Amino acid sequence: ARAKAKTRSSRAGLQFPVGRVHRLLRKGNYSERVGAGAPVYLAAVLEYLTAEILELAGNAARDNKKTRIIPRHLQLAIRNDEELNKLLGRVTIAQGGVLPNIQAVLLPK
Amino acid sequence: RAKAKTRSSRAGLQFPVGRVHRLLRKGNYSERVGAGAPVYLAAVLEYLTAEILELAGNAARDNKKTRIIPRHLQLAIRNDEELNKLLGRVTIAQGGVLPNIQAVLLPKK
Amino acid sequence: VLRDNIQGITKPAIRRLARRGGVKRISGLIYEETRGVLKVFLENVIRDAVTYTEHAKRKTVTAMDVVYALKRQGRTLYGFGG
Amino acid sequence: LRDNIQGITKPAIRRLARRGGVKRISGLIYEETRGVLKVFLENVIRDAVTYTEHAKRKTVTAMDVVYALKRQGRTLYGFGG
Amino acid sequence: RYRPGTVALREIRRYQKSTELLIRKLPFQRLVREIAQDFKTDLRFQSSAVMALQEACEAYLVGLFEDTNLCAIHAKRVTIMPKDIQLARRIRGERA
Amino acid sequence: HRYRPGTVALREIRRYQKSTELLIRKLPFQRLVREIAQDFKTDLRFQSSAVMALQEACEAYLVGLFEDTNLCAIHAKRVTIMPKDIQLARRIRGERA
Amino acid sequence: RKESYSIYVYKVLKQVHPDTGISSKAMGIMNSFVNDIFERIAGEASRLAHYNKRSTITSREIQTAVRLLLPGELAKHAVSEGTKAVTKYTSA
Amino acid sequence: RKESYSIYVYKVLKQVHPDTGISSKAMGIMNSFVNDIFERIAGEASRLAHYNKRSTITSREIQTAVRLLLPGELAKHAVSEGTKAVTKYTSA
DNA sequence: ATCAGAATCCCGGTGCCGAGGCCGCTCAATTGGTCGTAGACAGCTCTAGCACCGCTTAAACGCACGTACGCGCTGTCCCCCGCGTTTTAACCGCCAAGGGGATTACTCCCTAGTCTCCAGGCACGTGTCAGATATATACATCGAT
DNA sequence: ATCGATGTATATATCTGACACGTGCCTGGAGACTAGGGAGTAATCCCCTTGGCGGTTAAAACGCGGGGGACAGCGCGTACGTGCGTTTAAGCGGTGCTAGAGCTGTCTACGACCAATTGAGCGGCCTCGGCACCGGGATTCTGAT
Repeated sequence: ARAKAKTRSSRAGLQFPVGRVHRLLRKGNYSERVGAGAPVYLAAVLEYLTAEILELAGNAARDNKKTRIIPRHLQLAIRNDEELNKLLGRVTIAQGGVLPNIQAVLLPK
Repeated sequence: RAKAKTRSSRAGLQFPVGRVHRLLRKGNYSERVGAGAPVYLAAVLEYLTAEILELAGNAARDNKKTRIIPRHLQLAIRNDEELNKLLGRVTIAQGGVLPNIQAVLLPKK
Repeated sequence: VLRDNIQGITKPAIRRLARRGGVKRISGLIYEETRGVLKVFLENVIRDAVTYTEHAKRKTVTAMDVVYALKRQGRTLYGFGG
Repeated sequence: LRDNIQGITKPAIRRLARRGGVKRISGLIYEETRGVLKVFLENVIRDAVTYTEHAKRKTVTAMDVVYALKRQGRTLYGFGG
Repeated sequence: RYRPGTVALREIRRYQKSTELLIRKLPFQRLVREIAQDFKTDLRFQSSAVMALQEACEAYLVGLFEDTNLCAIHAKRVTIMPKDIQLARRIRGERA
Repeated sequence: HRYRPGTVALREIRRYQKSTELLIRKLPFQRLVREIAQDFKTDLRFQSSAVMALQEACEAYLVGLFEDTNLCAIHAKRVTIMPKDIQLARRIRGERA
Repeated sequence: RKESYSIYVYKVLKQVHPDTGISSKAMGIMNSFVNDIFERIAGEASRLAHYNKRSTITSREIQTAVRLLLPGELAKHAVSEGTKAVTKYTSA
Repeated sequence: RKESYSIYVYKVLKQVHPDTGISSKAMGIMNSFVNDIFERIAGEASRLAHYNKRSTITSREIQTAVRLLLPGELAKHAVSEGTKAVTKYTSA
């Protein structure tokens, strides 16, 4: 009889769903065929990026003394990080606000 | 079996309907392609080609030339508002620039 | 049915937007120029969104239509995809 | 090998500025222009070499450069064939 | 009575801390419905669609004002003028 | 019959906006491209058309940048382009310093 | 053996300018333009089919992609050309 | 059945910040970010397969697409994570 | 206005090399038949988008007044342009070598497709606690003295 | 400095509505097996990239004088900011109603697939005309007078 089912996410040591990513790759018209390791690699990359953003946003929330992450903390995390800002440069975070910035020449004498 | 006709001749076009259909099938664009999609795409491509070629030929004639060179294509594209809007982020190799000097730099009197 | 709605973008609202942009002093001619710029931007986004709505045989513009219209203008928007 | 950025000479930069319509050029412009061109070239060449390495090739082709420019929103016409 | 500029700096600090929408909702909704009449008649709108349009428009205008402020400071001014907006939009590649 | 300053510059602007040839010498640019590419992969070969395409893209990019820099200089009531003008133009474009 | 659009571009040129020729470098520019526009329209049509949960790209998707990608009066004439071509094709 | 990434994003947040919660609006932002990055990597990998006349998307295409899209130090660590995951998966 | 001299335009003659035409052949487009399912159309559910009313109160509006700032003008000096002379290196052609890109053939192992099974992940429900609001109050900041 | 007005920062309590956890089931993911074709690998060939050398001439580099452009300082007048009293309409809560979005079922037209055929398009060869280059006369333009 069948062995106990083991999720491909658990095999690869991941939190993000490998099977769902595989299904999305197969149905997106990206190619005729999808290799076995492509969903694993993609899920790992997506999980890593999510972890980086969540860590920066959690730090921004803690500095604000808040225990919840809101879009403002995500915007602060993205705009204050050079690489994340470079990756998400053309993106608008809804209710994210702006970085507080005043030109020096505009400051009082 | 009848005398075979090209689909371009049926649609009254100079651009190849069959090649466009094959490029749409090879493309990874959709699972299926309708019968009128290659005809429509070929007609649109032919119309755009004719527009650019007419403008470039006018530019060449205005220079007393009988052969279109990349310079004439650049002059045609940059002098037409719609084509300039469509080809805004495009660099024509060996095309040059539009003659344009800021009026403030012109000699006084 | 609707007329002169661009005036609804009042001078204090434009001032608030410029304050968020860090502007200190604002010329009086800025307000009409800003209204024109906003109208052009909105016209382009709404045109693409309505094209998406018409393609789907729908009579209602959804947030996904607006998101796709923005996406195709190089202005990706987060937070409205679900 | 070594000091190649100085091969982009002052008269060459003046020619490029003249085609851009510039009438008068400050003396500090040449170094700034050299830095700008170096950054642009580094980005494009990095992308093109990634494309070359993926194909397991040792030779950079014009198609690699065209793809690298295309993915930076700098589409180039006249080298695709 | 505060000197000119103190209240402006306080307003800048206040509006750069917050994240709420700075344009009133009903006038913007009326503007959106008026603009869309030229493309299709009897068009309905999801409320989230109008909210998405407002978020996009306000972000676009705030970014434009940042660039305009840079252009104004380049000409040794503290006041933004229409020519600053025109220069910023021209350098961005936007339609005049 | 010495020409006044700015006359020869205007003549050069006319001449170089009328023409389409490349304005950077090919052999120094090729050396620059090979030197830059060495930092990503060693023992790299280049097709001649690849270097030609790179040079075309580079010259086009720099000419467009000089146009935007000229506009920035005219905005500040000057006729001379300065590094601050290039920096402002690149900043408004959204390019990285 | 490398396929291109040179023979159809030349046919179109002879239709619009009978006495005018074209150099090889300009032909390369034209081939790049045709390929670029084809890719733009096909990508937009594929996205439109994906958005509406359809598996077929038809002339309706091409028409909508043209209306999305071409500016102003270019879109109107291109749409008219496509409709006329399809009408002629289906009648024959 | 409206699928999303909220449960996996929540697990990742609990891994990196066990004390910290997230509002639903910020979760929507996270879902949009994940979808966007998926689209970018998948599109680049598809273009890479088409450029080399291949019909399969493998982990090489994903790695090259990540190298093309992610900047600087982000690309290095993402490549490390993907390689580690593939190696672990290949060993069951 | 004048007039000398450099730069440019025009008109003609020569030559060369690239565009354009012709021919063989092969392989991609066409035709005809079959069949499976995508999507077009009709019908029903019930969500949500629109219209309207009344109240409240915050925001917008209009006016007055002061001064901060934009802009024009002038003076200074330095740093860019124009030009002549010396140096240097790009470019062209010619020759050699070998590296690696493209192609073909062979094999096998990796992925799609089908079927069965089951446990993950999503709609529904609900409680409790994070942050907003309220109030009091310290306190740093502006600004004229 | 210095005190006053005041918007802002800090401390504590209340509550409410949104987040975090629990449950059922169903529908998407996993395991097993087979076929076949995509891709990896080895050998081959020939083309195209790299290296070297000599000359010769155009371009780059350098130096120098000067004038014009950048920049600082000052004056002035007007246009913007700030504050206050009035008015306008945005926001909110509630109700009613219907357009239309979403889902399901049926069925047929349409697009994939396959095999055979042929003509369109490709690659190679050849030639002759468009374009470039040169030289000399005419016109323009610039700068000092």
